[PDB]
Amino acid sequence: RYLKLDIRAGDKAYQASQESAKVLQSQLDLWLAEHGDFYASGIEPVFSP
Amino acid sequence: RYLKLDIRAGDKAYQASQESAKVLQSQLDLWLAEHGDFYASGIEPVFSPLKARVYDSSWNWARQDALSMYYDIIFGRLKTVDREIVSQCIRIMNRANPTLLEFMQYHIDNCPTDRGETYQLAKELGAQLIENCKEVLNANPVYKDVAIPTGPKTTIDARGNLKYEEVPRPSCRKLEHYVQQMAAGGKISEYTIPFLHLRKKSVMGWEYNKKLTSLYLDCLEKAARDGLTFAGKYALMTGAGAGSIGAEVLQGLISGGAHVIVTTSRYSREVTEYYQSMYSRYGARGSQLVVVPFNQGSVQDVNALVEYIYDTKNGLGWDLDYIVPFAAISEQGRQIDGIDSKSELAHRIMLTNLIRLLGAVKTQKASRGYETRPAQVILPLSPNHGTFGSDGLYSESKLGLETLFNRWESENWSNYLTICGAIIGWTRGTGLMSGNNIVAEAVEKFGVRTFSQQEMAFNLLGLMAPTIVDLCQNEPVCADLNGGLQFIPNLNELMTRERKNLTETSEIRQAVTKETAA
Amino acid sequence: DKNESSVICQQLAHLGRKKGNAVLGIFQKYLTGHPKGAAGAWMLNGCLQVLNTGLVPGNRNADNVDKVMEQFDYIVYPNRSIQTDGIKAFSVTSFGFGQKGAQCIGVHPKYLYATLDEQTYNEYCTKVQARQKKAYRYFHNGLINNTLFQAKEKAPYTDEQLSAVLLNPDARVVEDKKTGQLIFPPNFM
Amino acid sequence: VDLEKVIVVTGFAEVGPWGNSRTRWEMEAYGEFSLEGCIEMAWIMGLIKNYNGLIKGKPYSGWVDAKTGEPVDDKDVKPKYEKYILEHSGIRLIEPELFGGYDPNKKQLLHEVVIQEDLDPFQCSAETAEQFKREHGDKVEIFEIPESGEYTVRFKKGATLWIPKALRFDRLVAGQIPTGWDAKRYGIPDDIIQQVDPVCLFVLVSTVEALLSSGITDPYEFYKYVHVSELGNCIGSGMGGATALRGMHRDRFLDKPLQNDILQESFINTMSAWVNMLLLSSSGPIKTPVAACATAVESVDVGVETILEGKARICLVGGFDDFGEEGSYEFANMKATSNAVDEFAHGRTPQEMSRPTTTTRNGFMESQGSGVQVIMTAKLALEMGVPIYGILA
Amino acid sequence: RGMHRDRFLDKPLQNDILQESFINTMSAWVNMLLLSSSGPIKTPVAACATAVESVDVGVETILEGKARICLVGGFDDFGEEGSYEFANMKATSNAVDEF
Amino acid sequence: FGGYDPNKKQLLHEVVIQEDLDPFQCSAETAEQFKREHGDKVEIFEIPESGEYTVRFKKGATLWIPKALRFDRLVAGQIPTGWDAKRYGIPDDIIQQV
Repeated sequence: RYLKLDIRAGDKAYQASQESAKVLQSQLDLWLAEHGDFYASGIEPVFSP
Repeated sequence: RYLKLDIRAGDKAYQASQESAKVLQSQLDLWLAEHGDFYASGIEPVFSPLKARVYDSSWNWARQDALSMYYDIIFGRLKTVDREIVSQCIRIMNRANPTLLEFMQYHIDNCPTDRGETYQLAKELGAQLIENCKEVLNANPVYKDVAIPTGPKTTIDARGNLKYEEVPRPSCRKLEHYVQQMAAGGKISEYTIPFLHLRKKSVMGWEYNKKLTSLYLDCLEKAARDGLTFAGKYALMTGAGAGSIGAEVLQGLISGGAHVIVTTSRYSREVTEYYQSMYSRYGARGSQLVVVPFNQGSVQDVNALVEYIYDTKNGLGWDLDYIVPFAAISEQGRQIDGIDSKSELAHRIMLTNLIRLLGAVKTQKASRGYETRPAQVILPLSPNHGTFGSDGLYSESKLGLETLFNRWESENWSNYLTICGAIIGWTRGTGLMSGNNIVAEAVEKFGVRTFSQQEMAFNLLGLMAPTIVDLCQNEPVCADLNGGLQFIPNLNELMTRERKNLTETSEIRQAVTKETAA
Repeated sequence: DKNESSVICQQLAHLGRKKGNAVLGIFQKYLTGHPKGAAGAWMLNGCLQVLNTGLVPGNRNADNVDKVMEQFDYIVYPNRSIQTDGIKAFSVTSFGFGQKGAQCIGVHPKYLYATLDEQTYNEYCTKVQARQKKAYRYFHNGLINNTLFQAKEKAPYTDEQLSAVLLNPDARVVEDKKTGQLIFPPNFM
Repeated sequence: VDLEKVIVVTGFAEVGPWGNSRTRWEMEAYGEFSLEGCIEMAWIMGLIKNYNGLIKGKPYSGWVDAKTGEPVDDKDVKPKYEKYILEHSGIRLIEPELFGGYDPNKKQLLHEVVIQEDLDPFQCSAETAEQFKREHGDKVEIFEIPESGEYTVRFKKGATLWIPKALRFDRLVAGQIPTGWDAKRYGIPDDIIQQVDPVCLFVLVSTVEALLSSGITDPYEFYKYVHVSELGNCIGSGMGGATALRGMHRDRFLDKPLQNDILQESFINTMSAWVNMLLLSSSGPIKTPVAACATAVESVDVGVETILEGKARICLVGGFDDFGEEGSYEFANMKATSNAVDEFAHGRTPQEMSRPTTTTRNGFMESQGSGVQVIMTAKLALEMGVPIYGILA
Repeated sequence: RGMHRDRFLDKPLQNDILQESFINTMSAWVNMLLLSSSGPIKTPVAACATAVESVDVGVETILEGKARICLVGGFDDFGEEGSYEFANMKATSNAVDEF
Repeated sequence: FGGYDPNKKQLLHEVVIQEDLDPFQCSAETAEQFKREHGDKVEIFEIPESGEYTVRFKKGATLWIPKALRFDRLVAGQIPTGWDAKRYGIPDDIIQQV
C-alpha cells in the first residue's frame, strides 16, 4: 500500500482477455455453422508472385 | 519467496490471453475478406418457436363482422348490394356455424322495422344471408374472389404531372371474363397462344401444350364460378409481405380453409398486426395461420423451420401439401461489375437455400415414410433471362431453379415432391416491379398482359387446384403466366423509350406552366 | 378469464336470455393495466361513456381468442370498437382476493326521464343547461390559472353557530352577497 | 318509481396511465388522441403552459413551451409532442424516477457478513458509541477522543455486518401515471403535496374532476338544499398510503429523516379524511371499504346502500391504489402478474403484455391511480339540475 | 412488517405472505373454515372505531335484506412499530414518567 | 413479540469503509450480487478449487450496523402469557399459516 502496488491487477487484465477470447470465438462458431470445413479450407489464398 | 508468491504470474496468464485474441482475430479477417458485411448480417438465424403467432378464432370474428354489417346497414353506410357486401357475405358464409346462425337470427327476428327503411333493409338482407349461411353450413369453405380485374393507367395532368392508378378494365367485369380473355390471347400471340398456358417437356425443350392448357383454363373457369377449397391442406409460404403476390395467395389459402405457416424476416408488432388483420378478415372455418420469424439466408433457420413444422411434440406436427417459396430480394442496379455481397445473399436465398429447404422437407417425409403424400412445389420462375438487365444474380437464380424439372426425374425424391414451375410475368404494384408501374400501360398497348397482384394470385391458386396437383404427380408442370412478354423484342429499350415519352410530355407542360407563372 | 365468462353465461342462461342475444364484452385492463383498488371505477366510468355514446370499445390486444371461450355463446369478444344504435343497460363484475365477488348494473338515463312529466323534465333541462355554461367557464378559468382545485379554510359557519348548525337540521347556507361565499347566515335558525 | 329511492351517477373522473377519463376514453374508443386530448396530455405532463403578459418585451397571450417560453400553436402540439406522450404514458417499462429510484434490474436486498478480524476504528458521538456497545455487546469497544468528547470505536471478531446486494427482477413493465404528472398544476398547494401520500393526490384531483363533471364549483352549494349531516363519503382502497406503509417499517429502521405523524398517512381512511377536510366540512357518515381489487365496487355498493338507508343523500365513492417495489414483488410470487422477460422472449411488446381472453394470456400488468364517482338520489339530482350519466339499478 | 423488513434482510418466508397482510383475509378465513357462505362480505376500517363501523354495516346490511345474519366486530394487534408511532403522537402514556 | 424488548429497540446505522477489508467467501452468485450493489469498490475472484468465490471490499464503500435504543413505552395490555389457539382445537397447520 505504501508503495501503491497490487498483484490482483494482473489477473484483472487477464480476465478482460478471457472476454476477448469468448467474443471472437462465438463468431467462428457462427461462421462454420453456415459453411463447412471443405469450404473454409477451399477458399484460402495461395497466390504468390 | 518464503511464501512462494509472485505477481508476474498474473501478467504471464494475461499474455497467453493476448495470443488467444490474435489467433481468433485473424480468422475473422480472413472470413470477412471473402464475404462482406451484407452477407455476414444477411445469414444470421432469427427463427424462434417462442415467437410463433397462431390465429384460429374465426368463429369470434364472424359474429363481430355480422354485427358490424348489421349496424352499417342501419346507419345507412351500406345502402346498395355492392361487390364489397357480396365479398363480406361470402366471408361470413365461409365462417358459418350453428352459434353464428342463432346470433344472426336473433338480431333479424328482433329488428324494429317500424324505425325506418334502413331497418327494413337490414331485416331483408339479413334473412337472405342467414339462408345462404344455412346452405353452406356443411360445405367446405371456398376462396371466391369478386373484385374487378384492373389495368394500369398513367396520367399526366394539364399542368404536366404524372399519376399512376389501377383502373377497372372496361372489357372485364368478372373473373369469368378474365379467364375468357386469357384463353383468347392477343395479336402478339397469334401463330393464338393463350396468355396463360401450360408447357410440356418435348425433345427440343418446353413447348405449348393445348390439352394441359385446356385443363388449367377449365380449372380457372370453375374457380371463378364455384370457388376453390383448401380445407385440410397444409401450406408453407415464404415471401408474403405487404404488397406481395404471396400476401394475396395467403388470403386465398386461408379463405379456402387451409392451415398456413407464413414466414417473415422482420418480426415486429406491426407485422404481426398485419397478419392478424388478414386472418380476422379472411380466415375461414377450420383455417389456421401461423406466423414465424425466419431468415431464408440461414441454413440453420431453414433446418429449424422444417423441424418445427414436422415435430409432433414441440412443433406443429403437420405434413406439408404445398410449398410457396416466394421470398426474394431486389438486386436492382447491379451490373456485371457490381456483383456484391448482397448479390451473393440474394442468390443464396432464391436458389441455394430454396434447394436446401426442399431437401429438408424430403428428409422428414422419407424418415417417417409418408410416401403417398408428395408435396406440390409451386416454383417461382421468371421470364427474365437477363432481358431486363442490371439485376445482379436474379436471372441466374431463376434459371438455376429450372434445373429441378430434370432433377425430379433423375433423382430419388419424386415420391416426396412434385414440381409446378410458374413463370410469373409482370405483376404490378409488387416491391420488385413498383418502380416500373408507370410504363405498364404503354407495355400493354403492344399486346401483352400485365397482371395485378390479385390476378396473379388467382392464377397461382388455380395451379393448386386438385386436377393440377394430380397432373404434377404424373410429371412436372411448367405454367407460363407471363402474359406474352416473351414475344416483345428488346423489352429494355422499349421500356426506356416509353419512360422517356412520359417524361418529355410532362416536362413540356410543366415548363409552360412555370413560365406562365414567372 | 374462463371462470368469469362461465359465470356471466350461467347467469344469462338461467334467467333465460334468448339464444343468439349475446352481450358485448369490454376488457379495459388490456389498455390501462390493473390498478387494483381503483379498477372497478375505471370500468364503471367506461360503461357510463358507453351509455352516453352508444360505442362499445374493443380489446385491441385480442389477437386470437382462446378456443375454450367458444363455449360461452352469450358473449362476444370484440377486438375493435363497435357503434350501436344505443345501449339500454350494462353490467360490471370483479373478483377480488379473499373470494370477494362483486357486481353492478347500470341503466340508461332516458328510462329515468321517462318517469317524469314534460314540464318537470324541461325545468331540469333549463337548470342543467345554465349550470353547464357556468361550469365550462369556471373550468377554463381554473385551467388557464392552474387552479381547478381551490381548497377551503373556514367553515361555512362560525364557532358559536357550530353546535346550532349541528342541531337545526333545517339550517341552510346562503350565498353571501358581499363575498360570494356560501355561509350559514347569522339568522339561519 | 320513488325518485328518493333511485340512485344516479352525476359526475365522475379518474387519474390513470392515460391521464383522466376523457383522454383514456379517446385511447380506448378510437386508439389515438384528438387535438384536445394531445393538448390536455401535454399540459398534464408539463410540456406546455398558458402565458399572458410580456414575452421579450412584446405582449403575448396564449400557449408557450413549458421550458423555453416560446409561443406555440395548438395545431403544433400533436405533431411536436404526441410521440413523447405515447412513449411516457400507458403500459410501459418501469421508469425509476416515478418511484424515487426503484430499478427492477437493481432491486436492493441486505445480506449478512460475520467479522473475521478486529476492525479499523472510526469516530462518533458518545451516544452513537454507546448504542453500538448496546447492540453488539462485548465485541464492541469504545474509548473517548479526549480532546473533543466524541468517541472512537472498534469492533472485534465475531460480531456482524450487513451489506446491500442487487437482484435482477423479471417484472420490468407497469401501467404508470403519465411522466411529469403534478398535482400542483391543479392548484393543490406545495405544503399539502409534501405532507400527503401520492395516492391522496390522485384521490383529491379525481374528486374535484368529478365535482366539475357534475357541474359544481363549490361543495358548499349542497348546503343550500341539504343539511351538513346529509353528505357522506365511502371512498376506499386495496391498501393505504404505500409510502407511509413502507417508510414506517423500512426507512425508520435505517434511521433516515421523517415527518413524525407518518403512521396516519398509512391508514386507508386518511385519504377520505383529506377529501372531507379540505373540500367538504361534512358532518355525515364516512365509511371505508377494503376488497383489494374489488374495493371500488364495494364503495359504490356501500354508497348506494347508505343513501337508501337515508343516512346520506349524496356520497362520494370509488377508490385507489399505488404501484410499488414490494407490491410488484409479491404479486410476482403469486404468479398473478405477467413475466416481462418471458413476454419479450415470446416477441411481445410492453403494450401487449396484458391481453385478456387471448390464447397466450399470462397475467395482468400492475398499475396505479384513482377513480371517483358522485352519486345521489335522482330527486336531488333533478332539484339541483346536475347532469346524469346513468342509473345504478 | 415481514414483507417490508425481513424480506429486505433475506430471511426465510412462506411465499404468499402478502395476502395475510390484508384486512379482509381474517374474514375470509372465518368464512372458509367454518361457514361456506355465499353471502355479502364487507370490510370496514376506522382504526379505533372499526368495531362500531362493523356493527353498523351489519345492522345496515340486514336491514337492506342482503343478509339475515351477520358476524360483526373486529381486531388489532400490538407491535414494536405501532407502539413507537403512537408514542410519537403522544397518544400513549409514558411508562418512565409514570414510574 | 418474538423477542422485542423496549429497552433494546434495534435500529440500523451506516458506517463508511476506511480501508480495504479482509476478504471472505461465498457462491459466485453472492459475489456477483455484491459486485452489482457496490460497483467498483467490490472485487471478486474465484476459489479455483471449488468454484466458490472470495471477495474484497475497498475504501469508500459502506456497511450497516445494528444499534439499540431504550424506548419509554415499557407497558401494554397483553393477551395472557401462554395463550394458545391449539387448545381450542385449531390445527397446527393453520396456526403456522395465519
